[PDB]
Amino acid sequence: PVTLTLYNGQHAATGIAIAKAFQDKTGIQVKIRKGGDGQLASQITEEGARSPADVLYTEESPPLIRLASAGLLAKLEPETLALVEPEHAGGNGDWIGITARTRVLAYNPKKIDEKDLPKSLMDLSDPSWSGRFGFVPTSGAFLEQVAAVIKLKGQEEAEDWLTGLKAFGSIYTNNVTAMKAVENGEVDMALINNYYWYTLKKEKGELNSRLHYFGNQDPGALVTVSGAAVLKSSKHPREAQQFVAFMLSEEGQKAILSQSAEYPMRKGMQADPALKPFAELDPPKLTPADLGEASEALSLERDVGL
Ligand SMILES: [Fe+3]
Repeated sequence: PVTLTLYNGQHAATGIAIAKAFQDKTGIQVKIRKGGDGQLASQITEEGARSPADVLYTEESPPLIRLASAGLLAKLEPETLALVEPEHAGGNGDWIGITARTRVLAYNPKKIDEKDLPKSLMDLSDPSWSGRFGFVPTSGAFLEQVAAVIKLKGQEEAEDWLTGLKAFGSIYTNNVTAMKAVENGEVDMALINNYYWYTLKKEKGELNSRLHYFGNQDPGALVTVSGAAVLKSSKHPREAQQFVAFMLSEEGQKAILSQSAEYPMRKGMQADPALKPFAELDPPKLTPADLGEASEALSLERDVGL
């Protein structure tokens, strides 16, 4: 008769799938509140000790870092933390990575050959790309991408870069519409996360668009971590801890990956071989903790007006 409340920043189908698999294993019912990572983080911030949320599940790590710094998250059970590499968990062990996603340049090969794509993410502020690419300034992983450009290239070059994106990029409300616009022939390329192509490929059967990976430790090769945590205010701590642990069990990871084409954070578990091999991503040397709350990046987004 215990009911957990899950605040789900991950994509709706993904949260529904993991919560269902946890219900089928344990008998515990999971009520879901779906929202944006930051929206939910702010909701928990204001509800504070009165929040009904038992577990929070996000697409990206800054909201977990933010909440962990506020003291709102519970220390996770050591057996749960032992399931991932330590750089994929909070430094104080009160949130844990569940899957990783990575930044891509989706493109339409009918409208641009692969050899003619930008060689670096930093190239997209050049005027020659004007009208040719989409990006998503409200996106949680885009915000991490900005943070990464600041850390790797410094504030002055990040500001110039993002000024160029505002001048020359095309704004999409979310990654789904950016991906569709590349597929539909409406924009030559777009910066999104890797898994969106696999969702559209499942729905339509075959696709015109293709994914380009910057690699080479480029700022654009960033890997970001979707994570989860138990709320310190939870009146069901044991059951909430079991839920997070189940998310990193083999069955839980598979249930998540059946809805999202992401990389498992469970040690020793491989992603679907249809993904670009994680080892070939060659991302910039940036951890979730390096990206932090992405506060400076958010400031830059607001200053530049995106
Ligand atoms: Fe997403």
